[PDB]
Amino acid sequence: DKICLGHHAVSNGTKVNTLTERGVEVVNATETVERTNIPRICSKGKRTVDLGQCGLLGTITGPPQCDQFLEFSADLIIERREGSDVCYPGKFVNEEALRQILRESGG
Amino acid sequence: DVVMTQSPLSLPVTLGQPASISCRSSQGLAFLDGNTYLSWFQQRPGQSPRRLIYKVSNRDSGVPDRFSGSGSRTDFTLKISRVEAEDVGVYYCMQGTHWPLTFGGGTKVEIKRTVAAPSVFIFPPSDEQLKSGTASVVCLLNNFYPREAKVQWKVDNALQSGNSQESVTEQDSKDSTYSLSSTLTLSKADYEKHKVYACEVTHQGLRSPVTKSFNRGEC
Amino acid sequence: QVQLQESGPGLVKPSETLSLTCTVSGASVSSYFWSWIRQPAGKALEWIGRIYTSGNTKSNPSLESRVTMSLDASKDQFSLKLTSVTAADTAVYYCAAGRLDYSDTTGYYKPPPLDYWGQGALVTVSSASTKGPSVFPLAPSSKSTSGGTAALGCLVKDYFPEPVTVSWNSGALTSGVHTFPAVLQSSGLYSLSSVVTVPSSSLGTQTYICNVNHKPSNTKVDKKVEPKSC
Amino acid sequence: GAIAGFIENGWEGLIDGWYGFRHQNAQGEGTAADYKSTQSAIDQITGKLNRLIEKTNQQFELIDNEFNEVEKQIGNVINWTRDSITEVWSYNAELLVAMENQHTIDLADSEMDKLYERVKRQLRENAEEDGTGCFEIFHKCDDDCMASIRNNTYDHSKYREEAMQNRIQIDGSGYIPEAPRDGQAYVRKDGEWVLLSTFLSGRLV
Amino acid sequence: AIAGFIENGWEGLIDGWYGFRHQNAQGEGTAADYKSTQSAIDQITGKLNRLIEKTNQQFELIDNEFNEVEKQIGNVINWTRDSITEVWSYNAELLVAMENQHTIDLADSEMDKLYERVKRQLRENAEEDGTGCFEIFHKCDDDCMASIRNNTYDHSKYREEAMQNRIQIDGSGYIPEAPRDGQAYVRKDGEWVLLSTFLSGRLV
Amino acid sequence: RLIEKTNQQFELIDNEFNEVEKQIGNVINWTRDSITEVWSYNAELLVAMENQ
Ligand SMILES: *[C@@H]1O[C@H](CO)[C@@H](O[C@@H]2O[C@H](CO)[C@@H](O[C@@H]3O[C@H](CO)[C@@H](O)[C@H](O[C@H]4O[C@H](CO)[C@@H](O)[C@H](O)[C@@H]4O)[C@@H]3O)[C@H](O)[C@H]2NC(C)=O)[C@H](O)[C@H]1NC(C)=O
Ligand SMILES: *[C@@H]1O[C@H](CO)[C@@H](O[C@@H]2O[C@H](CO)[C@@H](O[C@@H]3O[C@H](CO)[C@@H](O)[C@H](O[C@H]4O[C@H](CO)[C@@H](O)[C@H](O)[C@@H]4O)[C@@H]3O)[C@H](O)[C@H]2NC(C)=O)[C@H](O)[C@H]1NC(C)=O
Ligand SMILES: *[C@@H]1O[C@H](CO)[C@@H](O[C@@H]2O[C@H](CO)[C@@H](O[C@@H]3O[C@H](CO[C@H]4O[C@H](CO)[C@@H](O)[C@H](O)[C@@H]4O)[C@@H](O)[C@H](O)[C@@H]3O)[C@H](O)[C@H]2NC(C)=O)[C@H](O)[C@H]1NC(C)=O
Ligand SMILES: *[C@@H]1O[C@H](CO)[C@@H](O[C@@H]2O[C@H](CO)[C@@H](O[C@@H]3O[C@H](CO)[C@@H](O)[C@H](O)[C@@H]3O)[C@H](O)[C@H]2NC(C)=O)[C@H](O)[C@H]1NC(C)=O
Ligand SMILES: *[C@@H]1O[C@H](CO)[C@@H](O)[C@H](O)[C@H]1NC(C)=O
Ligand SMILES: *[C@@H]1O[C@H](CO)[C@@H](O)[C@H](O)[C@H]1NC(C)=O
Repeated sequence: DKICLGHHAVSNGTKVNTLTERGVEVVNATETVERTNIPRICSKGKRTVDLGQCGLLGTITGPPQCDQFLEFSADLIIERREGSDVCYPGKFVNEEALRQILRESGG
Repeated sequence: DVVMTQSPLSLPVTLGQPASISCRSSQGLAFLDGNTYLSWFQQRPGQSPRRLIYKVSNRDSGVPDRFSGSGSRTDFTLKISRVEAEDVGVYYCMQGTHWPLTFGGGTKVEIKRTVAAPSVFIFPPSDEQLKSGTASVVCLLNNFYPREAKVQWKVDNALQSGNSQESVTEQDSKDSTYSLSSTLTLSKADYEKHKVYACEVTHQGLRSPVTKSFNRGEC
Repeated sequence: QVQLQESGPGLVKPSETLSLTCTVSGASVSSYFWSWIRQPAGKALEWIGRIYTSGNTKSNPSLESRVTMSLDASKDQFSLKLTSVTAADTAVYYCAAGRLDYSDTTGYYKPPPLDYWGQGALVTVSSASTKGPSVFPLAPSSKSTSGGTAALGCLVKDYFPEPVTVSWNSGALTSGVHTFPAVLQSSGLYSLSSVVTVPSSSLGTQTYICNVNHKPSNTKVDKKVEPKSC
Repeated sequence: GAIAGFIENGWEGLIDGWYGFRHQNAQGEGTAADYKSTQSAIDQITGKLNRLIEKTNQQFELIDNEFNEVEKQIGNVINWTRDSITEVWSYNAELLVAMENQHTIDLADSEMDKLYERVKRQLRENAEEDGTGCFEIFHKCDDDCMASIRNNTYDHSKYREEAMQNRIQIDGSGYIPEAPRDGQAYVRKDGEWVLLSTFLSGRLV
Repeated sequence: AIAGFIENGWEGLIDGWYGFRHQNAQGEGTAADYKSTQSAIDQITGKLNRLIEKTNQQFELIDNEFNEVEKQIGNVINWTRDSITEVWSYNAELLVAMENQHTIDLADSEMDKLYERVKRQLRENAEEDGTGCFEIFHKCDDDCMASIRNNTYDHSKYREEAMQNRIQIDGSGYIPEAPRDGQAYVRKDGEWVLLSTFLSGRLV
Repeated sequence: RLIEKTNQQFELIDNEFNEVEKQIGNVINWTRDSITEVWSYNAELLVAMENQ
């Protein structure tokens, strides 16, 4: 009579990289780098404000596109490309600095 | 097994122009001694292959200047500074770090030269072969380029078909020209039936089809 | 100052023991790695194995079950034996050598370099018996040459297995010699044409003989070519 | 009919565990897992996960602007920093996966030897190492005796002397004890030391 | 006079990194084991081909060596640069350290993986001197030593003789159980002769 | 090997009393936070690995 010690195995496992070898087959592995995207802004539980036609700086000056947000209050502020900070031709001075401020302003 | 992949797999270059050959290895080719052992090999028409590059960059003694090797650890390139008519042949890459030695698929380099019209000659079948019942009429196109030619057999203005086998030499190592040998094989009975055996050659270097014929028997 | 010369049977029967031997000229077998590289008809080079004196027949896995290599230090010849041969083993069999540095401990565990090569031996693996060729002269037609140049050749027809060697006038004639690749006829036999271009004034005054060697059948032919005598 | 262990192949049939016992005796052959050594490995792999999956609680805000580009000089610095950051995280990423896979593999192959060295000292002097990861037992081990090796209750003294005799064995017979040192000469018969006095008390015929 | 790896490494061994050094009637032999040395070399190579890998990120100028930039933006660049310098310098010194330990411990692993193989081969026919050698208790000619190297040693062929030369008193050697056929036996010339054959003669 | 103290000295680019400009500061902040994240990971993985 005899008794034997052995480890299990499968027919096609998966290949992983190690220190001394590339592409060695183990029984099972899992992915570590995320690649899956939710194609929406998952905003459950947060007071979201989608400026849209309003540019973030427009909430201070108050052009007609930004009438709804002159005293807005938000936890999540969403700038859009179509946003416009202005109505009569002109720009803001040091504009990103102020953008960055209003982003974390809560409104 | 380390997988050697070469590209392109047919590299027609123009006589005196440069070109490159990429060889990608499935694994890194470094070794404990600090050298990565990739080599490049040139096998010219009907010869043993000879080594151009050893250790990725070192060129072997007795090899033209224009051969310079380069590469990293997965991606390597053989560079020819100026391909002349004497560089025709097949080019291989081999890893030499991992068991077993493996070679690339190979790149066929053919020189693109100036057009050369073929010299045409025709051969009646020997009387000795007619004793064996078979008749072999041979047509020859000698020293020409490009290697694209049309060889139509016309036995008494009758275009032959099926019984025509043609062989082609390798591109030459000095003038980069080819040569072809069309052989019209048929029976002794059929050979003795007709008189005129013509060979119509059509080629780029000919302003019109050239024909060389021979009437049966004669002198 | 080193040269490697392959030698062995030109065809071996299916399931036999294909044997070959690389004879070394001008060097000591003790001082090299010894590789066998086979090239099937128009395919990638395949590296069989490598040996060195003191033994270590490291070989490729595809053939290791069947490969057997040894090398004789007195006769100076690398040797090789491939047991149970198949049609897949039909190939050119070049042998190769590589530098051997005794002190490079790590060099025995790396594929050997391919410094020197031999001419390559053709071993066609089939069952059809050896047939010597027939040589028919390809002569000009009654000096209808009419050019500055004239043409004449030989027809090495119906032979098996490959290859045949054709030299014109015992090697003295080389300029303008085109010895075509063999073509396999519908009969299962090979055939090739060997041609040479000569000046037109050379007919009649110069002797023209092609020399055919079909070493598989130990056949040697010396066929003179000359214009027909009507 | 054969059977072999881990210094060779893994068993594709063992599905309720990572390591196991495969015996072969009179009743036949069986495959039953060892639950302890399998959980010891499965737990260490689990331990690695719950140390790596852990979230970073640090939040970042937009320094850039996608719709409306920032100053060129500062942008080329943010880019330069971001790309330099992504370089380090990409290095630390592939190095972690590599170092932990080298450890995960060597971890599992370690738990296999631990089980082997356990059964080895279990059977003490009653078996031998065949070299394929198996133990040739030198005494009859029925299914109940086999399970005594799995649940670590194998009393080696019970089957020792029998096995120790079946291992010395020159012919079909094994080593002999010492005849009692009582001052009598003893001859050997039927696996017993019978006295010599009992053989010189008969009658001449 | 011969020793193993529990003590020192042999300097005469050059066909590889591990080998067998034997000693018998015909004398000393030193011949490397090819399988074990390749398994060590092929894993150190696996490290090189992972660390020699290049980075494909291209960085451009943001500084200006000829024409200095604003003191603020420059100081912040310098601050970031010197901070990154510190990380790679740390990640580098550590990687060499870890891989040098894993390399050193890698070769030790493969020496034992070979020692513990030859051990199971010899089964019950040799003993561990303790210095990485095996006292073999049976005559082993130069052909038999090579059977240990290429994994063809059959313990059965030498077992019975080896165990008897191992379990001894003075010369001695254990003895088999006399036949259980019912007849008392006596020992004579290494064989169990029967007692009835010594009790059918005549007196003087 | 771990106690080896770095010699790279850093001066001061921020200003605690009198704030620097917002944009530049937010970047300085963004970099320092991103740096701290790396050492925090390197520290904890190193202790875990040396203890193992
Ligand atoms: C610093 O780095 C950033 C990012 O690394 C870099 O800004 C990026 O520039 C590229 C190229 O200009 C942008 O990618 C796209 O480029 C194409 C032109 O080939 C455009 O057509 C794209 O347009 C977008 O917008 C359209 C609507 O107006 C869409 O319809 C369209 O589908 C595209 O989405 C786009 O510009 C890339 O977007 C930016 N990245 C960001 C975050 O803005 C910048 O140039 C670098 N700075 C320096 C000085 O090098
Ligand atoms: C941000 O970091 C940069 C880089 O560290 C720093 O600029 C450097 O400043 C040092 C001065 O501390 C420069 O070093 C040398 O200083 C001596 C002073 O005696 C000069 O003579 C040198 O110029 C000559 O020497 C060179 C070497 O032989 C020659 O190649 C050169 O052509 C000159 O003949 C040199 O200036 C150092 O060069 C710069 N590095 C640069 C500009 O890349 C900068 O000061 C830091 N910013 C802050 C705010 O701290
Ligand atoms: C970039 O990050 C910096 C820190 O990482 C930011 O600077 C910090 O900004 C906060 C405000 O958001 C300041 O907090 C205030 O501090 C004052 C003064 O503190 C002193 O007095 C109080 C009261 O006695 C005492 O408790 C403290 O210990 C101090 O002695 C407080 O009065 C306020 O209530 C508030 O807490 C931080 O002080 C400041 N840090 C530094 C180091 O200056 C900076 O704003 C960030 N930049 C951007 C653009 O976001
Ligand atoms: C550690 O490994 C290194 C290599 O990684 C060993 O050094 C190398 O040893 C070989 C001996 O065969 C030297 O080869 C010679 O190189 C010259 C070119 O310089 C070449 O033309 C010769 O034909 C010959 O092949 C090689 O130069 C040398 N590399 C050096 C010195 O940088 C070294 O011996 C190993 N050390 C130990 C203790 O194993
Ligand atoms: C161990 O196994 C034996 C044999 O199967 C059995 O009799 C005994 O009850 C078991 N004991 C424990 C504690 O598992
Ligand atoms: C092992 O070595 C012996 C000589 O020592 C040889 O006869 C035998 O064929 C070898 N076996 C194998 C499998 O190489």
